[PDB]
Order: sequence, then structure tokens, then C-alpha cells
Amino acid sequence: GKKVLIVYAHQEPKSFNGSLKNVAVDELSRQGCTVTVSDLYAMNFEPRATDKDITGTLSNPEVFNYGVETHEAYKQRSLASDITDEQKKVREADLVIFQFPLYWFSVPAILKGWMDRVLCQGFAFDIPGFYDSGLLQGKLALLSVTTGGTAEMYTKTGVNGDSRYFLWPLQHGTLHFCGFKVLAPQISFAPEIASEEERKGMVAAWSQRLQTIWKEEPIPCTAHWHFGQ
Amino acid sequence: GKKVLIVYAHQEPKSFNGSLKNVAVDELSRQGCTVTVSDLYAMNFEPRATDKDITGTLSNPEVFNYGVETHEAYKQRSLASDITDEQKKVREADLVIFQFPLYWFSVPAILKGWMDRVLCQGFAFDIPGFYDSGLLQGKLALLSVTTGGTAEMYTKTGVNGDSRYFLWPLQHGTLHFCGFKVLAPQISFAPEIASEEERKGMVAAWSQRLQTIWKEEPIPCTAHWHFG
Ligand SMILES: Cc1cc2nc3c(=O)[nH]c(=O)nc-3n(C[C@H](O)[C@H](O)[C@H](O)COP(=O)(O)OP(=O)(O)OC[C@H]3O[C@@H](n4cnc5c(N)ncnc54)[C@H](O)[C@@H]3O)c2cc1C
Ligand SMILES: Cc1cc2nc3c(=O)[nH]c(=O)nc-3n(C[C@H](O)[C@H](O)[C@H](O)COP(=O)(O)OP(=O)(O)OC[C@H]3O[C@@H](n4cnc5c(N)ncnc54)[C@H](O)[C@@H]3O)c2cc1C
Ligand SMILES: CNS(=O)(=O)c1ccc2cccc(CCNC(C)=O)c2c1
Ligand SMILES: CNS(=O)(=O)c1ccc2cccc(CCNC(C)=O)c2c1
Ligand SMILES: [Zn+2]
Ligand SMILES: [Zn+2]
Repeated sequence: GKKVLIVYAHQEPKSFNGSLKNVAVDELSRQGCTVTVSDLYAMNFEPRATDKDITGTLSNPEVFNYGVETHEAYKQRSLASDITDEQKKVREADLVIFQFPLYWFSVPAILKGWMDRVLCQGFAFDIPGFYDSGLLQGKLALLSVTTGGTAEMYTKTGVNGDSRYFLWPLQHGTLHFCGFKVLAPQISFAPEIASEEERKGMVAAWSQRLQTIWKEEPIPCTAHWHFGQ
Repeated sequence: GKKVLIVYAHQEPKSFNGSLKNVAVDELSRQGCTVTVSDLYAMNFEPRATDKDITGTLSNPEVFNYGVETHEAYKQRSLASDITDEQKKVREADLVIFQFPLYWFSVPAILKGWMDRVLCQGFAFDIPGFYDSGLLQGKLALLSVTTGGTAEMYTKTGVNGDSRYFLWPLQHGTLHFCGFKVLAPQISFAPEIASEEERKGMVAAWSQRLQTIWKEEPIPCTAHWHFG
């Protein structure tokens, strides 16, 4: 038995992202997995890191330091509840899938705020206690990304450079940092430009990949994997 | 004369980021420059890309596509005023400085939201008009970043790898894409563990650099500069 959390960042249920999220729910549910979706836009998820995220006495109420205050709020249990709700889903999950359209070579801000606010010190990492010693060790994570640009544009030579370049702050800087083993990204290139048939193909490929997800090895999440040479 | 926009993303006025923003204001103001600050947290700036970003009736109210609807709204002058207030500051600016602490090897989400919502199609980029022909061509941009991690941790075989690796999505995928010339980043490593004196030193060097900012050449914003 496995638990999966899909952190989903798209405004439109009818989108190609919505379809990728739905096929993931359908296929994982079919296998008998436990499935949870955090539909960030539907939740009106708060993306800003503010003093509203701590409800207790501040450690230093004259100079606000978000990192310090949320680490302390975590240990004390005075974090805002929207944060702790997400931490419970993550804590219980064996696999976390992030489903989102690429926005400026990165995640939409609403999903960036989920990372900023949910993956706090004490919960996701400590100092020391990061990368291979991250607190979410033993967990899997997978970025399922859609793009405006074609596969060709995301090669080394390559108007945008290699797709793996923009994956670094996310796969390595965030997921590996917190101790996840990172599965290979699912990148569904340029659905807006693609045929009906090619879109159906991309959706079907994701579905079919999920059938055997539990048998995959993670990627070696390193500079060499991301940048080569 | 010149106009400078500082897009500033820190919750605390007494912070090191706050000091760097303040020094930038003081020095560019001293030079006679026109200076504007967008203090994102104090403005409670909306980070989410939503259908509220378009006023009046939508181009396609059946299936919402953020990119298409904001492109059409830009052309038809139907964007939410917070977005158009920012676009005006950017349009008039000669130089845009982003002042922010590194969050997950990127910008804090409030600032990511500024990028998502302000740099819309038709305003910042188009087909064509991206990278070198981006619609903001001729403007300068500069990332002024603070870090938790020491300079050593940001070497190609330090714990975090090379600084330039995380610079890529911001400098190239965003700033260069919109047509900005990118000046070299100002990176203030690990102010929290630095001495009182090293801090004052980092603040001063920023101020010093700003004295000759208009003499600078933009980096070659290439794959080679970042990774090779
Ligand atoms: C602020 C912003 C920044 C961006 N930055 C970047 C960037 O840096 N790099 C980049 O490459 N792109 C960028 N983009 C483009 C963006 O990544 C794409 O627009 C997005 O990935 C497309 O995904 P979608 O779900 O919205 O597509 P959709 O428009 O929803 O889908 C495309 C088509 O597929 C159809 N569809 C939906 N479900 C199915 C299905 N089950 N079977 C067949 N067809 C289906 C839809 O009807 C639609 O016609 C950016 C966009 C924005 C708005
Ligand atoms: C969600 C999140 C994600 C993060 N991700 C990363 C990451 O990926 N990589 C990374 O390296 N770090 C990361 N960090 C750490 C973060 O980048 C640092 O905490 C931040 O950059 C420090 O800058 P500051 O302005 O907040 O420092 P401050 O704590 O505000 O300043 C440090 C000290 O300088 C003092 N000071 C202020 N002004 C002056 C002045 N004029 N002269 C002398 N002293 C002064 C202050 O009083 C304080 O004592 C993350 C933090 C958070 C909260
Ligand atoms: C190099 N081209 S790309 O398709 O890999 C690409 C890169 C960055 C982008 C940033 C914002 C939006 C878009 C959507 C499409 N824009 C246009 C030009 O109509 C982007 C597309
Ligand atoms: C230890 N390595 S690091 O300094 O390069 C680094 C890397 C990623 C981080 C992600 C979230 C938080 C922090 C610590 C920052 N806390 C405060 C007080 O603001 C990080 C520190
Ligand atoms: Zn890694
Ligand atoms: Zn570039």
C-alpha cells in the first residue's frame, strides 16, 4: 500500500495540466494507492511568506526573520494551519508528484509559495540534516511539467538550453535538499502547438508510465546529470 | 537623466535586504537618478496568476488560459490595475534592480508572482521579440541577492554547486528572454553569520558599485557564462 500526494497548480480543470492530474489520480487509484490532491488555485493557497504564518510569541518581535520564526513555530506548533495541513499530507506520502505548467523556467508563484511555506526548517530539513540527510528521506518526488516550448528548443543548442538546466533549483536545490529521492521528470512538451493525436499520446504516455512508477529508480540528482561535461 | 525601479521583496525594513535597498535608494538618489521602489510585501502584492487579473469579460469564459487572456487583456487595456501600475514603472525604467533573499535557489514567491503577472505577453515578450529581440530591449536588469549559504558552499564542488546554476532561470529564462541586458548579479553571501563589520562591508561595496553602475557592460547571458 502506498500514499501519493499530487500538488497541482493550474487554474482550469479542462486544461492539459488538469488532464495529466486526472489521469494520475485515475491510474494510481486503479492500482489501489491512496491518493490526495492539493489543488492550490482552488484552495486559494497563500503564496506569501509573512508574519501571519506564525501565531505564537515571536522569537524576535522587533526584527522579523521568516526562517528563524517558522523554524521556531514548527517546533512549538504555532504555524498557521494551512501550512500544517500540507505538512501532514507530505509526512504521510510515499510519493509527491508536482503537476504544473512551466512559468519562467520554474513553478507558478502559487506553487513556489507552497515550497517556501510548507518546507520549513524542522520539518523538511535541519542544519545539519539536508541533501542526503534531508528530513524527507525515504520519500519519492516527481516533477510533471508542461511547456510552451518544444523539445527542440529545450536542447543544449537549443534556444532555451537543455531542459535539465531549469530543473536544477527544483530537483536539486529543493527536492534533493529536503532528502527526496527524485524520479525522472515527466515533461510534456508544447501541448498548445501539438496535434489532438499528439496530446492524447502525451496523456497516454504519462498514464502508462504511472503503471510501473513503483519499479523506477530515482535519478542520480547531481551536477553531472543536470549539466553534463 | 535615468530612471531606476527597485523591486524589493523582504518582510522586514530592518533586514539586511532592507539596508541594501535603502543604500541603493540613497546612492541613486544622490546621483540625481529618478528612483521608484515596489515594496512587494508592504503592497501585499498578489502573487497568484488568476482570472481576477483581467477586468471585464473574458476572451474565452469556457476554458481559462492565463497566457492568452492576459495577452488579449494587455492589448485591450483590460488588465488589473496592480499589474498595469507595475508595467508603467517598468516601461519608464532604464534599470530594474531586484532585491531579494534567495528562497529555494530562486526568488521568494511574492516576487515570482510579480514576474508571472507583470511580465505578460505583449508587454515583456511576444512572437517575435524574445531573448535579444525581447520587448524590454535596451533596459538594464540586475539581481541583488542575499543567501543563507556562504560563498564556499556556492562553488562548482561546494555543497550547493555554482551560483550561476541557479542564476539561469532568472537571468536567462526570464530577464534575457524579455530583452533586458543583464548586469552582473550582486550577491551578498550569508549576512546572518557574517560579522557586524563584514556586513557594513558588503553594504558599502554595493553602494560603491552603484556609483559606476551606468558604466557597466551587460554580461554575455549565455549557456557558456552559466555552466561552461
Ligand atoms: C506567466 C507564464 C510564464 C510562462 N513561462 C514559460 C517558460 O518559461 N517556458 C515555456 O516553455 N513556457 C512558458 N509558459 C507557457 C506555459 O508553460 C504553457 O502555456 C503551459 O505549459 C501549457 O499547459 P496547459 O495545461 O495550460 O495547456 P492547455 O492550453 O490547457 O492545453 C493545450 C490544449 O490541450 C487540450 N487538452 C486538455 N486536455 C486534453 C486531453 N486530455 N487530451 C487532448 N487534449 C487536451 C486543451 O483543450 C488545449 O486545447 C509560460 C506561460 C505563462 C502564462
Ligand atoms: C523559505 C526560505 C528559503 C530559503 N532558501 C535558501 C536557499 O535556497 N539558499 C540559501 O543560501 N539560503 C536560503 N534561505 C536563507 C535566506 O536566503 C537568508 O536567510 C537571507 O538571504 C538573509 O538575508 P536577510 O536580509 O533576511 O538577513 P537579515 O537576518 O535581515 O540580516 C542579517 C543581519 O544583518 C543585520 N543588518 C541589517 N542591516 C545591516 C546593516 N546596515 N549593517 C550591518 N548589519 C545589518 C541584521 O540586523 C541581521 O543581524 C532561505 C530562507 C527561507 C526563509
Ligand atoms: C523560447 N520559447 S519557449 O516556447 O521555450 C518559451 C520560453 C519562455 C516563455 C516565457 C513566458 C511565456 C512563454 C510562452 C510563449 N511565448 C511566446 C513567445 O509567445 C515562454 C515560452
Ligand atoms: C544550509 N545550506 S544553505 O544556507 O545554502 C541553504 C539552502 C537552502 C535553504 C532552504 C531553506 C532555508 C535555508 C536556511 C535559511 N534560514 C533563514 C534563517 O532564513 C536554506 C539554506
Ligand atoms: Zn540533487
Ligand atoms: Zn541569456
